[PDB]
Amino acid sequence: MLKIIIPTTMLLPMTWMSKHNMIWINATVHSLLISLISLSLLNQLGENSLNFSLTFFSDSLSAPLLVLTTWLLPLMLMASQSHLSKETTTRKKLYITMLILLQLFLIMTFTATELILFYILFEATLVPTLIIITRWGNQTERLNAGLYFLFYTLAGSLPLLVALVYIQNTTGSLNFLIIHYWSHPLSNSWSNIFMWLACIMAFMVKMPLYGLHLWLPKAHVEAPIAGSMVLAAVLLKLGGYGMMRITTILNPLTNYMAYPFLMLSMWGMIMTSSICLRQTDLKSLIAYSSVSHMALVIVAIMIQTPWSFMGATALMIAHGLTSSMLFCLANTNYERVHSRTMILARGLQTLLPLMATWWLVASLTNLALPPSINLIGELFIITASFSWSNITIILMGMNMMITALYSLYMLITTQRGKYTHHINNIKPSFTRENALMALHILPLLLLTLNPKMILGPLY
Amino acid sequence: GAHLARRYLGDASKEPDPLRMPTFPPDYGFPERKEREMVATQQEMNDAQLMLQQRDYCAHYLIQLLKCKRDSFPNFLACKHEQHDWDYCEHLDYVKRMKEFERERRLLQRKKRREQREAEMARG
Amino acid sequence: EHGHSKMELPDYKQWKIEGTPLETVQEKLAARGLRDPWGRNEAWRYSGGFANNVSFVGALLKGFKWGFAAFVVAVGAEYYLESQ
Amino acid sequence: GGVHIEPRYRQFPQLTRSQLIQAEFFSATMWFWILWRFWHDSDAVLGHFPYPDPSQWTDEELGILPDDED
Amino acid sequence: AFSAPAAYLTHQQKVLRLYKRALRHLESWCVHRDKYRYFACLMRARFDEHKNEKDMVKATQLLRQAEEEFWYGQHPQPYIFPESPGGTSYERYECYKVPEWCLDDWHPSEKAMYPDYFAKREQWKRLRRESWEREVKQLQEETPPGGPRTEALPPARKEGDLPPLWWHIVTRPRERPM
Amino acid sequence: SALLHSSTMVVAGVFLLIRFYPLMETNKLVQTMTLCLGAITTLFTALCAITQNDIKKIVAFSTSSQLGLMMVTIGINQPHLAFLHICMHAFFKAMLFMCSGSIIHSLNDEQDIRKMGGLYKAMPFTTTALIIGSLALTGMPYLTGFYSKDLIIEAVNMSYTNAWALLMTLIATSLTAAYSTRIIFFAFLGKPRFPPLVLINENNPLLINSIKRLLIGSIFAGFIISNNIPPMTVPNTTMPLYMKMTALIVTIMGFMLALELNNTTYYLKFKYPSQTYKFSNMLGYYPSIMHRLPTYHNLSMSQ
Amino acid sequence: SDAPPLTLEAIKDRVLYVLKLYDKIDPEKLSVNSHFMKDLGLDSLDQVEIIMAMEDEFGFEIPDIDAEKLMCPQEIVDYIADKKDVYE
Amino acid sequence: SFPKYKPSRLATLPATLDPAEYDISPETRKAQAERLAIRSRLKREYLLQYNDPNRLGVIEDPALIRWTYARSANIYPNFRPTPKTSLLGALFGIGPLFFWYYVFKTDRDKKEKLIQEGKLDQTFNISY
Amino acid sequence: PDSWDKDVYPEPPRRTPAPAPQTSLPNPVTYLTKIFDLLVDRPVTLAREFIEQQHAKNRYYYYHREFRRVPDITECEEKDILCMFEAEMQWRRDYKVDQEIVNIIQERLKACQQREGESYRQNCAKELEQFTQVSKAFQDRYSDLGAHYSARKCLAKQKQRMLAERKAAKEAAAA
Amino acid sequence: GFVAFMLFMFWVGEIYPSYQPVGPKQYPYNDLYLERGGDPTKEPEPVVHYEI
Ligand SMILES: CCCCCCCCCCCCCCCCCC(=O)OC[C@H](COP(=O)([O-])OCC(O)COP(=O)([O-])OC[C@@H](COC(=O)CCCCCCCCCCCCCCCCC)OC(=O)CCCCCCCCCCCCCCCCC)OC(=O)CCCCCCCCCCCCCCCCC
Ligand SMILES: CCCCCCCCCCCCCCCCC[C@@H](O)O[C@H](CO[C@H](O)CCCCCCCCCCCCCCC)COP(=O)(O)OCC[N+](C)(C)C
Ligand SMILES: CCCCCCCC/C=C\CCCCCCCC(=O)O[C@H](COC(=O)CCCCCCC/C=C/CCCCCCCC)COP(=O)(O)OCCN
Ligand SMILES: CCCCCCCCCCCC(=O)SCCNC(=O)CCNC(=O)[C@H](O)C(C)(C)COP(=O)(O)O
Repeated sequence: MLKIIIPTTMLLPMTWMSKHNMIWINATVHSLLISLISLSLLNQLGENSLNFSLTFFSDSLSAPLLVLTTWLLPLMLMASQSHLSKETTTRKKLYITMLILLQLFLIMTFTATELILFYILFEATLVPTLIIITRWGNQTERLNAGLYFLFYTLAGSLPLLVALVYIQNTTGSLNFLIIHYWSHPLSNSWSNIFMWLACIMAFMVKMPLYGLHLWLPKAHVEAPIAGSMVLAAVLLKLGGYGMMRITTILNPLTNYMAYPFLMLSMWGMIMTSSICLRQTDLKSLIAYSSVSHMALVIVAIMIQTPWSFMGATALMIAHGLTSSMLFCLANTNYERVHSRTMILARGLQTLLPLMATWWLVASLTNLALPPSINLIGELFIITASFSWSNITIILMGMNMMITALYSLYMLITTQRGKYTHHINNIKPSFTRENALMALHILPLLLLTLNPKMILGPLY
Repeated sequence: GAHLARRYLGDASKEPDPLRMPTFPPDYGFPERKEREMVATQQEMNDAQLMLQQRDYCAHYLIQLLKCKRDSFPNFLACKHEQHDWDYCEHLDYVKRMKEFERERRLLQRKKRREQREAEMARG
Repeated sequence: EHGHSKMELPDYKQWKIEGTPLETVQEKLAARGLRDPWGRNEAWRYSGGFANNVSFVGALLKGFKWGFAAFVVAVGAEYYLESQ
Repeated sequence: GGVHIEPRYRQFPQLTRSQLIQAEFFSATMWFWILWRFWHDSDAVLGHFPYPDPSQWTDEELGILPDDED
Repeated sequence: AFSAPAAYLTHQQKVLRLYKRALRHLESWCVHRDKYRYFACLMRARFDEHKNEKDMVKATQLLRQAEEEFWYGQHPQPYIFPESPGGTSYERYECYKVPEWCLDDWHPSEKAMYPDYFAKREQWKRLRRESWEREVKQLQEETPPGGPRTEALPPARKEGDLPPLWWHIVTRPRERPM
Repeated sequence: SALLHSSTMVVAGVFLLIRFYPLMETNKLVQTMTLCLGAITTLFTALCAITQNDIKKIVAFSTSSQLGLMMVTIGINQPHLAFLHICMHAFFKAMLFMCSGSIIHSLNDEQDIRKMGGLYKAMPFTTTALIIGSLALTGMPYLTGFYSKDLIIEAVNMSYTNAWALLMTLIATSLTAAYSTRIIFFAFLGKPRFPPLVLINENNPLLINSIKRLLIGSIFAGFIISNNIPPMTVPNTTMPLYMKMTALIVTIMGFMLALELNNTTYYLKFKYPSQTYKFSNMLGYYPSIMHRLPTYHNLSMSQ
Repeated sequence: SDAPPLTLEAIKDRVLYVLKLYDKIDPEKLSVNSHFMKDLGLDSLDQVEIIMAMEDEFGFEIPDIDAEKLMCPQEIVDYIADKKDVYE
Repeated sequence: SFPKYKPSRLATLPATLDPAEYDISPETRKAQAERLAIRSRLKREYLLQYNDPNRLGVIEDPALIRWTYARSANIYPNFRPTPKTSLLGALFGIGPLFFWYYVFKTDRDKKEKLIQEGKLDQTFNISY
Repeated sequence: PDSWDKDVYPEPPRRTPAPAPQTSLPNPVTYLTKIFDLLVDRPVTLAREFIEQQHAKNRYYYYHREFRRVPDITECEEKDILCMFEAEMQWRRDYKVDQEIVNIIQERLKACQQREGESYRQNCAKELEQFTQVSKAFQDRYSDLGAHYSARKCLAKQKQRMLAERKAAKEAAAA
Repeated sequence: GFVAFMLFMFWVGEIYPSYQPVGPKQYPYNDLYLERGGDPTKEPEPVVHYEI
């Protein structure tokens, strides 16, 4: 596993020793090479796992997330290249350092053979994200946003730590393999109920759950474009990975305890999809769409069936790519208009046709058009939930309809109609932005050719 | 249909219900009670794999119509005699079904009249 | 290649209410003391090739005569051929 | 791909003889087809097999005894 | 559309508008030309009976029962011209209308073709640059104090002057750009 | 509108029920629901059609009525006949849309029939093509619509179905004849009503060839396909004489009734419309209420 | 489309044609600049009917606010040219 | 007389059927005049900013900023706990959750009872 | 074709009729298939022959991996991790094999349904019964383990089912 | 009113259907017992079809 970790660490001295006008080129080239190296982890087995050492192991749940994490960094650099032009070299290097530290923390988090190491890195991801949000954000609300994004997380994660050490005092180990092989049923007791809650809520706050989703619109709207991408694409999936890893020790208490969270997610996907219909903000709309999709992923994980796990894995990967692309498109609009309001810049298909094509493809893949992997995950989760209970289909159909409605609403409001007359500073799209959208969208349509690569360890 | 009018605006007991027909034993009318005949056996009618609803007593003419349609293919108007034969066989089947309907109706009317006569005799 | 042939407008004195249902409208309007000031403007709709109309059944029977002639010719040929 | 025809301004538009002859030919063809099919196959509209009258069937063929045997 | 609106509609304007609407909807009801002509002269005769009416209270009582009568018999599916705000081609070509300033963002290789057009465009830009500086002072001196009361713009009064705020009225894309 | 929303895409749902006919035939409740849905759809859409002024709207409502008839055919457990109707309707409805588009283009993008008058002589090829298409749609013996629609009517009459469904199917056939003759009368027969500058022109080989290919189709395809496909269902060989002609007599009765009702528009008499006309013209008021009451009550809540 | 590119002369010709078919107007006394209210003694209703005639002749509809202030054939021609973007 | 048109929320009163416009008073005329004056002042400001050749970028609109700020960031500071607000929040935020919980719990209880008794006929049910 | 076993994927003898031309009119199908053969099948066959001889010029082989049998979860001590690991791996391999067996039976069923045409309800009862039995066995083995399934959970389910079976048999005998 | 009348009339038509003066269709081999479901090892009750 060190063949990926060491180059990521070496990205820092190279960035700090690079010439004042060659930081972006070096960082992009070497990040792309690191992603190419990380592609080798996709060769998994139907047997246990890829146990590299006592500290790091891989899995077909970990490998797609690792590949996405490595692939996201060059796109983040390419999108940050624009608005950091008037920045001093030291501060640009600091921004790249924050991105590299975030990538290293995520890489070490996703392997993490042990639960306390997983917790340490899972919280270590907080600091670079907080600094990025609160230092390179534009508005005055960023500070407030940062506070929310911090404390919510800790409010869920400090109990988890307690539970974790408690488990190591009883079981004797926190290794994932030993935990799986020596798992014992949880007696239906109040102590076990609160242990379940402590183990679960830390990851449910990061998805986020419908009741605990308030920090996400603030953090997404206020963060810079790279922060928004890393929040929507990878950081939301940490909670799903944690629940998938930790639900093994919670059986059979999950059957009773899952009802409140299942109700919250099944109604919150409808609520947030309806919220998306009446939104004056593009970033807020994309954030609420992310909330709805992760509510569906929460339902999938809670149902705890093989089809649920496969669909959840596919949906996390697909949503990461799609949400990052949508945020990039909105940022390209904002860098021209400087307002970030949907209704102001209109009729953009007439002025930027290729960007309109990118918008159409992104909206189609967010709308879960088959045979995209978005649709594969959606359909697998829906089938598993139907097997769970036949009345879920009503809520899922409502969610699908509202999702299509608000996706096409966002596309039509910005791309179609008549252009705003007084807005005259809309320059032709650059090669950088078009390449960014192409690099976002091509992996999705390539992955729809080989879905089993992102269907998880239960395939 | 006129039978619908007679059943829905008249009384129910005079005319049959198509769901439960027949409600009387076959040889209740006459005792010889000949059996319906079949030409196509199981094997060749399965081999021609006609359809489940097409496997009736008129199957043989359908077999020959299909044989014509397969043999003289480009001349799709060559074999018209067999279409007429199959139509005639289905016509005979439908006529027999109508005769069965009328026979059941007349038996029901006769039973009602016999019951009324018995009731009148008891009353007197 | 476009239609640049310098088309000239017809004579305005050509259009007369006479011979059209606009006359009948004028006669009914005179019985109450009224007159139409735009009667001649709409006369061209009844003047040229638009003067002669066709009925619904006539429209349905667009090619019945030729079809019937061909039908009888073909029937005669078939009758004279099969009788051999 | 057609020929040059100029607007008319309140007169009947110019007619090409080709379109008139084609339309008349197709209408005549349709009517000839209808008449030919009616002559050769008149039974698809009028019906070939007579509809039997249930009231004309005697009680002997229908299995009816004179109300005293059974 | 082109002319500026007024603060209110006078009585005669309302009467003329109702006459227009009633005639259009009667034409929609009466498909054929002779029938429409007959009923249109009848409606005009019914209109002109109260032409010389002088009581303004009675005049307001009139035209109001008339609007109610029109609303009762208003032909729920009236004929609309194709390019009118209800027509089937109202904004068909609005997607082909591109702003003039987009030409400033063209590549020099694109401007290499059509050189005469861009020369004339440069002349237009020079004219606009001078005329706007004249127009600002013209409008500032001509405007009443406290702000305008009607959104009507004055014409040019000098020799080399141009009408104030002319650029975006003259340089409309087209009615059918493509 | 001619390719997607008239003949190919819209039949897809019907085609879906044709794909699962082994399972549809083993359930009686779903069959009854399909039959009732088809009957109400065809009746309502024909009722809306008989009073429209946009030609494209009339043809679209005709398409919806035909889809309802296909659903009725599926509901009476006759899927192959529904497929045959799909195939014939493709031809003649596509041609009808071609003719409507030709009329629209020749009249400077004018779609209202109130502004098109005498086109029987002004444009003869479109006239004859649309006449042939209308005769195929209403059902003329031995045309392409005959081999499908006549069998549909016979099967519906000869089956253990709803009385209401049969009644609505017959009324829908009469209304089909009604809107066909409405289009003919208000687009081809009267005096011209378009703007004075005449730009009528058909002499383009593309339009003529495209229309004439579908003309040959709508004339001969029904016969050739019906006589070339193998038999897949038992026929209604013996049938009452009066009920054998019911589809016909309904068609002519609708023809004459709508023709007589249209001929009174020439009279110099005017009256305000009734409630039935208003209900039929505004599409049963369904698009109004259902596009204002739910959406608002949704969107408001969403905020 | 295949619509000939109408010109100012054609527009003026059609406007004068429609006005000359208006029998309330003596054709030999009308002119391009002839006023409607005073030079021709026409009512306001007559002016609106002329607006109907122009609308039905040219196939597009003039808004009431613009139409009610059109009193000469020349300015009607100019308005229609401005609407239709006529070069010459 | 004719049947009366009854306005509704989703089908408002026609402009020409209002009782208000027919009642004209000098005060109403002054109100209309000053409304047109405000509209014309705004239009003049916008057109002066719009026709400027030196102008680049977007003409910032205070009304749009006010609209977005009032819709998003002015809600909670102006919020007040009220019986209407408390009741509506409790209903719309709790009732759906408990309703759906009751529905799903009842459905799964029936399913569990049926599978316990064995009369569920789960043949060919292999993927879940 | 020798590429697959005929016993694992059985097929009927595939009897086909003989052409019986009742008319002298020449059908378009035979001429069309002859011209198709000449214009398509021959060049494809020649290209395949070239490719096959090129493959024959370079021949190499690969082998199907064989796995030894290992003590299963029943012969494992309560906390001895090595034997539990081996038993779990063996159980997962057996699970995959059973999945493939069910796949094979389903393929048989689908091929039957398509092949027998209009008489599939009667001519494919054997495959239906085979799939019913195999599905019943597979469902008894793995129906309700859920995610995080293990050999221990499967063994516990089997023990519960066999305890129920033993109790039912005892009650029936003692009824 | 239109929708409610439609629903009520469809229910009424379901309660009073339309059919023909014919008996049930007759199928030869024990109502096609062997080729509809199969199960040949049970020998069902034979059915005799009337000749008329
Ligand atoms: C068993 C024996 C078999 C033989 C049976 C007898 C033989 C035939 C006898 C004739 C029977 C009637 C035929 C004439 C139809 C009427 C035509 C007519 O005069 O229209 C002008 C006239 C008014 O015209 P207007 O307003 O002055 O328009 C001005 C211009 O003319 C505007 O004109 P435009 O230029 O705009 O367009 C003209 C257009 C515009 O005209 C229209 O507005 C059409 C609207 C009415 C005609 C539609 C009749 C179809 C009825 C379907 C009903 C389905 C159930 C609905 C249930 C609703 C529940 C509330 O008219 C047309 O295009 C032609 C109209 C259609 C006639 C051709 C086909 C109809 C015959 C088939 C009907 C039944 C026979 C079935 C055949 C099989 C044998 C079983 O229409 C009527 O007065 C309506 C008469 C009948 C309507 C019945 C519905 C009334 C419902 C009231 C409430 C009832 C209580 C419900 C309680 C619910 C509480 C829960
Ligand atoms: C804010 C947005 C959402 C945030 C996250 C919300 C999700 C967390 C909700 C936790 C789920 C429920 C907690 C406990 C569930 C146990 C089941 C219990 O509720 O049912 C009955 C329990 O009865 C009563 O519920 C007893 C508890 C009553 C006191 C709890 C407070 C109830 C409402 C408080 C909700 C506030 C949550 C947020 C706190 C800040 C069953 O009766 P009994 O058989 O005897 O108990 C079985 C359990 N045993 C065997 C261990 C004994
Ligand atoms: C996003 C913000 C939400 C915050 C998360 C809140 C949920 C977490 C649950 C609250 C904290 C509990 C931590 C428990 C740590 C696990 C250890 C454990 O479970 O062991 C139990 C310990 O169980 C407890 O002590 C629980 C006591 C809880 C004290 C603090 C309560 C905090 C508030 C609880 C109310 C909220 C409950 C639902 C919260 C859901 C989130 C909103 C057994 O103790 P022993 O004595 O060693 O066993 C021997 C006897 N059988
Ligand atoms: C199908 C829809 C039905 C519609 C029904 C409509 C009802 C029709 C009946 C209308 C009733 C009236 O006349 S309402 C009568 C209202 N009262 C007056 O009109 C008095 C003074 N009239 C004017 O001043 C006008 O402007 C005038 C002199 C006409 C022109 O002036 P010009 O010199 O500047 O052209």
